[PDB]
Amino acid sequence: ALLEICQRRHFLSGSKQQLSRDSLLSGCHPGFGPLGVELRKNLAAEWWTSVVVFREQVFPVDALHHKPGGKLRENLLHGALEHYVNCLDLVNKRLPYGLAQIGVCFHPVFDTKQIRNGVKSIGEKTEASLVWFTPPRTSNQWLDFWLRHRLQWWRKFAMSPSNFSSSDCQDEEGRKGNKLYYNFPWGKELIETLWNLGDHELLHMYPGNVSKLHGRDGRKNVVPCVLSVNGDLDRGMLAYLYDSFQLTTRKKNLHRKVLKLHPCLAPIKVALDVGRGPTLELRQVCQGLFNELLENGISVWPGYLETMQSSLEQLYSKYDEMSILFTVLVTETTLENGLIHLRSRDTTMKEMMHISKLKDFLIKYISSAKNV
Amino acid sequence: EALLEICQRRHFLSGSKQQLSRDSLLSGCHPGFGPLGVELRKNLAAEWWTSVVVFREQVFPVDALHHKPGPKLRENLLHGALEHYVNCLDLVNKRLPYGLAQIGVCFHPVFGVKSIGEKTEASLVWFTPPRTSNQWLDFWLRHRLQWWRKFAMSPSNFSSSDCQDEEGRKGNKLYYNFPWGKELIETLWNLGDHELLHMYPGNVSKLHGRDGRKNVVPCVLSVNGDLDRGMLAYLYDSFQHRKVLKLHPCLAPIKVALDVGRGPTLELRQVCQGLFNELLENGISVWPGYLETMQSSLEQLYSKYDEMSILFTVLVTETTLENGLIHLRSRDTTMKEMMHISKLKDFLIKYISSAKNV
Amino acid sequence: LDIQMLSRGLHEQIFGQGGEMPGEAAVRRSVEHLQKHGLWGQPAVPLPDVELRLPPLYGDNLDQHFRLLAQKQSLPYLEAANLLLQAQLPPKPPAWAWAEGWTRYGPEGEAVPVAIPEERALVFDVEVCLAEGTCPTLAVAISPSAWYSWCSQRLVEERYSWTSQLSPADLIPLEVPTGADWQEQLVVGHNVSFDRAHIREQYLIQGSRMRFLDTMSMHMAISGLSSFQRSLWIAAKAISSWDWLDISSVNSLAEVHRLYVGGPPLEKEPRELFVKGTMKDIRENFQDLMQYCAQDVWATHEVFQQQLPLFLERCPHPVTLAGMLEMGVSYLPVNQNWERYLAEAQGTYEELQREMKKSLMDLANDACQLLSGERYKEDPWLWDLEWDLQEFKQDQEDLGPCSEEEEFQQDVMARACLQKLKGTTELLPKRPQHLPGHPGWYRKLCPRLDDPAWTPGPSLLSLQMRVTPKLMALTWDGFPLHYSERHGWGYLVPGVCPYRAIESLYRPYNDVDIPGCWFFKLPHKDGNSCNVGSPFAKDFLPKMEDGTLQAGPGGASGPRALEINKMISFWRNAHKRISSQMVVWLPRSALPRAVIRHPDYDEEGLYGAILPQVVTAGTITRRAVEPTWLTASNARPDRVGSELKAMVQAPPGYTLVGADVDSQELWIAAVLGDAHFAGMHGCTAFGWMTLQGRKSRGTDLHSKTATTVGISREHAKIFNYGRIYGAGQPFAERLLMQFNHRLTQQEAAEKAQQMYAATKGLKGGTESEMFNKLESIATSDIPRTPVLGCCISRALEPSAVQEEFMTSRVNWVVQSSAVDYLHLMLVAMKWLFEEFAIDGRFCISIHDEVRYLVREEDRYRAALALQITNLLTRCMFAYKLGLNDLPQSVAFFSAVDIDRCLRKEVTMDCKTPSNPTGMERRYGIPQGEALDIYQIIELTK
DNA sequence: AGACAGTCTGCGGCGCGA
DNA sequence: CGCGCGCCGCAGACTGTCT
Repeated sequence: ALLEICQRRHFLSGSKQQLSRDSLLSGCHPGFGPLGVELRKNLAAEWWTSVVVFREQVFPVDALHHKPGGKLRENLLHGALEHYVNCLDLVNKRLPYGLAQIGVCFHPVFDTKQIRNGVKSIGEKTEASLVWFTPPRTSNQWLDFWLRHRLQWWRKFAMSPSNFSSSDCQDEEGRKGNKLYYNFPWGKELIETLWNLGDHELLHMYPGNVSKLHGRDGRKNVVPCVLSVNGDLDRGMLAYLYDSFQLTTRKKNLHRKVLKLHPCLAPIKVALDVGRGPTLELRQVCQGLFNELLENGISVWPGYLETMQSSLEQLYSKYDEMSILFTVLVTETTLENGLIHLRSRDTTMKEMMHISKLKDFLIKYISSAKNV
Repeated sequence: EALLEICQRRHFLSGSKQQLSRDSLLSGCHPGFGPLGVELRKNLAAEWWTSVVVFREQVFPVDALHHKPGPKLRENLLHGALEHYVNCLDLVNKRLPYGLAQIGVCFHPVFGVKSIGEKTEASLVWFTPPRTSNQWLDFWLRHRLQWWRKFAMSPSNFSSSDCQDEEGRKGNKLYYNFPWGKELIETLWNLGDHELLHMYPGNVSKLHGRDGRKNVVPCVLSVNGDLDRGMLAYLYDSFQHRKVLKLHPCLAPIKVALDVGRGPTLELRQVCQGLFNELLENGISVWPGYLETMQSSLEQLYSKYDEMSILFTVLVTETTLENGLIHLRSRDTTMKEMMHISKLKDFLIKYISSAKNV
Repeated sequence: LDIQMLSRGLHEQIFGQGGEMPGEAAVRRSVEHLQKHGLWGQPAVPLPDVELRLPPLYGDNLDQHFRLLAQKQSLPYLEAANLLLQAQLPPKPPAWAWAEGWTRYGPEGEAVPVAIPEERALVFDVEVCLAEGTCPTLAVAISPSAWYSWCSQRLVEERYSWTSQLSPADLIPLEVPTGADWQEQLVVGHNVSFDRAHIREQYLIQGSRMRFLDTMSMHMAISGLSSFQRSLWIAAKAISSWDWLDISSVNSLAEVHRLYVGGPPLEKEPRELFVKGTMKDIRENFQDLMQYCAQDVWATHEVFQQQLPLFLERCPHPVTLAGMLEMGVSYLPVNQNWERYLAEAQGTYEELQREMKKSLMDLANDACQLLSGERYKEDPWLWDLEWDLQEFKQDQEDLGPCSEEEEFQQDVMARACLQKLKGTTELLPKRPQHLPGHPGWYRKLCPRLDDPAWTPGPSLLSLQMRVTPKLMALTWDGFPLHYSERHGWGYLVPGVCPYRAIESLYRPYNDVDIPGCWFFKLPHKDGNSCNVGSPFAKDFLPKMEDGTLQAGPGGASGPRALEINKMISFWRNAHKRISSQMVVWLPRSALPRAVIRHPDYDEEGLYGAILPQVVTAGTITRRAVEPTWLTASNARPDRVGSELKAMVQAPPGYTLVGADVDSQELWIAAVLGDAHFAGMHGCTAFGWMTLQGRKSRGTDLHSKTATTVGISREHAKIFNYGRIYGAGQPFAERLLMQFNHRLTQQEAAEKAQQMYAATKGLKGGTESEMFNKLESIATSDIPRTPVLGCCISRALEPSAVQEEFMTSRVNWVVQSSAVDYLHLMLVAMKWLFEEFAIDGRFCISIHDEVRYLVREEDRYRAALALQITNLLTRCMFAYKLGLNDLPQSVAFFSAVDIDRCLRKEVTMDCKTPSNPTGMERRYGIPQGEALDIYQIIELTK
């Protein structure tokens, strides 16, 4: 409740008051705010690094939003299946490989009662899908490996990893699979599914010959089983945003009201500012630091264009609710000695630090947050 | 011509050789792009984001749905952008000069008599005071032309022209000179209160922004570039006896290629894995050309890596187990250099930075 | 043919023992001993008759057949040792060769390259560089004829693999070119298992017929130190007895040489380039390091010369020597799944600790507030911390888009002006101050910024620290835990403060209620419960499952912290040793044809062995000591990395056939007391508990006890296991601690009233006291152990200490007897595998357990052999002492485990990661009494 | 030349196993 | 209990600074 009004005050969840649990989960929300877009981009980049970039055999693939007769798409798996034969040549038939993609998928939403949506009210969800072609013999080993890896990735960047959970499941055909959930305050919601299709789709879409679908898992060539790992990121953003917030504890007496997002996926890292002093000769230093940090790759909230200053304490609350790691204040004393202030996310203690080597400090803070 | 065949063979364009054709590529009615094409698209989108969004502090990301919720797939990101103009006004403290950018897929009809073609486009909408609208139009046109010419091997092919449609007062359009002829790759339009207060009818007291007080009415500048046509233009620019395909270092999908020559022991795979991890930890994408069947050929390997537009070819031999020296072959100068292991990552990082700077 | 029971289930038939000495006709004493206090009535359940055709005995009588077997086993090795014992030793060479491979130095220091040292006896040593520690680095050897050195490719600089196949030094020649000893070689060394780990042919699956002797093993058997004896020996560089200092030494080579040889003291390198040095410094100081290693080798040769006759006279029976030779041959095979297991365990450990680390850093960060308003002073938890602070010690309209922005670099160089301020000032503080603004307590928890292994937040914050309990932990009503001298009470074995906060948290002077809120700032706290030794970490987990213990944030946070700590404690302790194990991967050519021809042979897969590096007699009871393999956790689901044993997997076409002695120590004590009392096997009451005892009835050893609380599973068994060994009165009061913790004088009276397994002044034991034989053995000074003879130690012998360290002396008997049992099992197994063609002679070294790597086609046959040994071994325990016969219950192993991996039970999955199907490991289906249908000859069935 | 950072280095405390 | 093998936290004493 309060988390929702915070999200919207600071343009994270989106726009207008129509958003709710059902609309947010179903994908009928009007759209994410700029901070929501940045969070989605960071989460997609983290998923890409953990899945595609760090794995030699996983490759990028593109699936058209619509298929020819067309009624759009409900999953990214079909594109990977169509690209299986083409991408087998790329991997020179090294059978245990994969195709990864991130894209928007469309699902019908049934409001029911009045205003029957039927095919209308299409809900859009950002799906990250990895289709992993594996030998039949080691299909379960790769299933367990991918389940563990995805659970680690979700538990990574998690303020309370215990909320993320996993469960086993069987399909109507008896095929094994796993489902990952996040424990929202109301209850557990599905965020990702691993399914072991077992090469049915390959023979379905390629019924002519099997000789062209043969891939080498060693000395022998077999028909691969398919492992579809499909996670959704919009619910992922919702899970991370809810986890970063506090509950909804005994003798707490603390009401900071801060979104403690992980540094790796935080929308904005450091917010620049100007202290009490003479105008000009400080805007130039802030502009130079801004340019340095953008050339680095760290997203920066300018902050020095606002002139209220909110008594220097309310803007700290604004940045805390905005999930900003550091608050850099450039005061008139910076020209005498090049020392700036750093409030930092959590541990609301002022840090005096030289403006030089802030490049190294921020880069190391961002890089070393991934590991522990 | 040979460009399409080369891009099909090297997995830049996905599909059959006869199915791809040329006209289907300009429109969205093509099967898609290969993994190399997808990575090139990702690099182009990321660099567009860096040059447009982060550098200009006012520009903010926006999220527009692929479909209109009531009365349809979107044909342009401008209309998607304008719904959140009022909300993003509060974020910028109602200061009128500011932008909203997004890269997304847009669908168009193509004359199954009628087909749906999807192309990814990068669109920025810049709300400005009306008096400075033309100056901002010129500024954005110059910056976009500079951005498109930055990576061009022949920047003369990227040109600009004035359209001056009957709806908007002023506008520009950027063209790339393909071998057959010029093709539009980016459009610049200036629009007044038209189709801004229409979406918010009634009093304009809620939609106007402050600029030197007086709460002047906004004027929108729509700049929309086609990234798929951008890759088509860049791939045609790269080509020119050898099938080299010199893509820009910042835009090339694969930077370096790792491979092995003489395979004395299995430790070559170990050192290759270590170098792979070291290169990937720093953000350098490397094609795992090693662990390939029995090293079919070397000169053919260089030709293949050229046709894939790999900046450097790294070959690890037996001598690499005595010193860190490996063979480094340059795509452009086709020169080979003995180079130590520990200097490869920093060398590649500095090469990419130098290419980006100029 | 006949039951042949004599009122107890006795071993059916007598093949080797013969028929004589039928009965001493003193059965009445045992009869009315067992009549007393019940226990005489027994079901006397029979067992199925077993008729087996044992292999022929060369000796023709037990205790001489085994002597002949041990002599035939150790003849060539003893001959080689005797050849090495003679003094024909030239002086050390002036300059070492500095060449690859093996180089020999004869007279005048001339160095000749030789492919292999053609010597039957050697004294060997290897020095290893800690960097890339798997490779052996350098090594030397000495023989009666010449000296030998080996360098391991130090002339050439290259990058080398981590597989370590060809890295170890070669020490065995081809069987076609052997001396006319002949095909038998013996290598002596101090900690010789370490050197064996670096031998090229020691990793082959087939037998190597080379044996090793450990100087530490011989020293420990002859003169070792146990527990305080060792520490006191370090303390002096025991009450009213310190003679043992003059005949005792620590296991280190320097002190051993000082005690035995008594020559000039050995000196170690202050540089320690092998341990704390790089490879280049070893290359530069090659001559000095090789000289030091050769000096150590000479010291070990001298110690071996002084030890061999003393060891032989203190251990006359050849069986002990043969078992010592056989124990230093453990193989412990593994495959590629070992590396995967190591990676998985490390990743799981990182996951679990990272979760707890984040959970603790969150509390630390949230607590880092309360400093602005000085709220920590009024806090009931964090008011003890210092909370120090230290200084740093130093509109305008749109105006158009503008153009010519190329001058932006101006402001860029303006930033460089502030870089200039690094030099023009800042010199007043050049050393980087570490978080001046944060509180000092939070300052301590963060890594230093200059640390290469630096992570954000207070990463140096785990459990069991002095601040973590203050962050959240709370017991009952009383919040504080001062820990200034004593923590917040609890544990097993006993022995300004805002009062407004004490009143608010409520829900000499004395205290009406012992528990509840803490009072006053005086840290004496009335001394309630254990005071100094309270960690507040683990023991309180079952006491925390109620309102007495509560965490701050939630009711499940504290339980989660305790559970995760329990999960990762074992790996935190053991990961350095487990991950550092040396593994040598055999190539395809090294594997036998059976492995490659066998199905399910995972091609493109790594197979190797991990020689345990086990000290044969590291403990004064001659018990094998190895920190990891001998002492490792059995597979458990909660604990991380507990599946270490399960990863010892036989290669394709091979299996592990082993067993476990059923109540080895208890049975040994029972039979010893039984022989001391009378000549029949069921005479002692304790013997009748051990022999033919069932938990269903009262015949069990633990069930018949008083059981004041009334539990047989835990209460009655720990009592029995503690009354044996230490027999401590604090251990008796621990029962009052467990339950009925009231009326302490009544507890003392009850404990005094318990005469069972206890003796009074009227000295020696009376009634059910097995301790009499142990005490008699402990004060003899002749070869002490009853089975085949072995003196305890010159340090712990009588006349060195009058009455001191008695418990160690009495436990040495039953412990040394178990070692003798193990040696007998090894000798019998070796004889059976040699006499009959049973390939797979290799064994795995465990205590109370022996596993053997055998081929599948002899998996059952070998098992039968084991059972035969399990007979012939126990018969030795019968042949010694007055027990001419053996009971049928203990005649055979309960079950012989045939498996593909090493685990306590074959019908058990580790489930540490809850996916036991990741590795291919099916069940074992152990055989018990079903193997007798076959015969030990190959051409059967 | 007179205060405060690093290392060891000695204490107390785990944990774990036949 | 009686031992075997490990680890990790905290108060004191050297240098090793530095201004």
